Formats: sequence, C-alpha cells, structure tokens
Amino acid sequence: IVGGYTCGANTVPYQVSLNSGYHFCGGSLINSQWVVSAAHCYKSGIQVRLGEDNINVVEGNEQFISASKSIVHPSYNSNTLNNDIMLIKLKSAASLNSRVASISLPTSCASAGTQCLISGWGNTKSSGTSYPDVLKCLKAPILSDSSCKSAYPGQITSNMFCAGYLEGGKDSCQGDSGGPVVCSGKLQGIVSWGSGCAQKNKPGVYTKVCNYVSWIKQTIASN
Ligand SMILES: N=C(N)c1ccc(CNC(=O)[C@@H]2CCCN2C(=O)COC2CCCCC2)cc1
Ligand SMILES: [Ca+2]
Repeated sequence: IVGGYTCGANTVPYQVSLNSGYHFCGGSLINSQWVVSAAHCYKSGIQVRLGEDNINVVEGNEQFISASKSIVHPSYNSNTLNNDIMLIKLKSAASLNSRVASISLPTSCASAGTQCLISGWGNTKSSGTSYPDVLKCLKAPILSDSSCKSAYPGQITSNMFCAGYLEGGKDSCQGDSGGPVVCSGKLQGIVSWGSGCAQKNKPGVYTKVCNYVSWIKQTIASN
C-alpha cells in the first residue's frame, strides 16, 4: 500500500496473510472455515494467518491454520487475470473474536464514486521497494469504468473495476495481492493488478466480487 497509513492492530480483523514460509498474499476471511483471495495467489503449502498486525512479530492474537484445500475460479485466465479469485478452506475452524472476524459478501455491486478500504502488507513505495511489517490501509473511491478502460484499453473485463486516484501517489501494490477492498461494509473487491504502483493514470485493478457471490456460496456449500 502506497500513500496509505497504519491501520492499527487488528482494526481490519477480516484481513489475513497467506504464508508459505513468508507472507506472500492477502486474503479475506468470509466465515470460520473459508478465505477469499486472488487466483494469482494460488500455491500449495499455504498457511492462513489470522489476527495479524506485525507479520514478523508474534503479538499474541494470531491464529495460524493450514489450508486443507484451494479452489481457483473455474474460468480464471492467468494471461489476462480475468476471474482473479480463489477460495481457500482452513484445516480447522478459526476461533472468531474481536481481532478475528469475517467480512460480509455483497448482496449487490457497488457504484463508481463509492469510498472503499483497501489494506495489506505490500510495498509502500511508488518507485523502489519497502515492505511494512504492520498492516497498511488506504481509503480509495471506485473509479468510472470508462476511466478504467482508458487506462488499460482492451484489458478490463466486466469482472474488474478500478479504484484509486488518477493523479497517482495512492494505491495498492505488490504483496497486497489477494487482499480486501471493502465498500459499504461488504467485500466488493480483491487486490488484483495494475501497471506499477501509484503511477499517474494507472489506477489499481480489482476483482469484482459481486459477480462471484453465487459461485462462492455454492462452492463453500459443497466443499
Ligand atoms: N494497484 C496496483 N497498482 C497493483 C499492481 C499490481 C499488483 C500485484 N499483481 C500482479 O503483479 C499481477 C499478478 C500476477 C501478474 N500481475 C500483473 O500485474 C502483471 O500482468 C498482468 C497480466 C494480465 C493483464 C494485466 C497485467 C497489485 C496492485
Ligand atoms: Ca504477528
């Protein structure tokens, strides 16, 4: 997260870190046994880490639970990042509490101009690299589909939306992948892609969660 601020310990209790010996992606707890993340975050040997603030310091509120299974969207296309969404099941049910909470799935989509919260432990530099150890937060509006497509002609699908600032300076970035975009108290996006980070006229591109709610619900009910 570039141009953001320190969230504050566990103020984003639905935020998870995916760990394979190191943090490599964000995700979102949607109930005691299930996490939503980006398809591009897929890999074997994944451990879900809940209730984190500093990912390099054990602070006493964490729950580490291995993944029993991953389900990448059936139509995920890695070449274009269309349908960049995946579900991860926990080996054991998380013990939900103040610091470890689920985020509600949308009942509807969200409109351009809506303010959202994006968070993660990804790079905080626009040029160059610096990873924070605590969680960073960014307030960012959903952008019109037409400024999204003009930034990335022929690259935006109906399963994507842009959010951010066209002037630059404020954006998500590498390491924020798979993390939540929360608008009007629901999970409306997943950190997916972008050209660089926080660059002018290159806003962040997010998976459009409201399109996948039936798939998520059907998939978690049968797995
Ligand atoms: N908001 C941002 N500026 C932002 C930019 C990048 C990321 C991290 N995501 C990535 O690095 C993703 C995952 C793997 C391929 N990739 C890419 O961004 C690179 O290429 C994609 C290919 C499909 C068409 C768009 C370009 C996260 C955030
Ligand atoms: Ca920790």
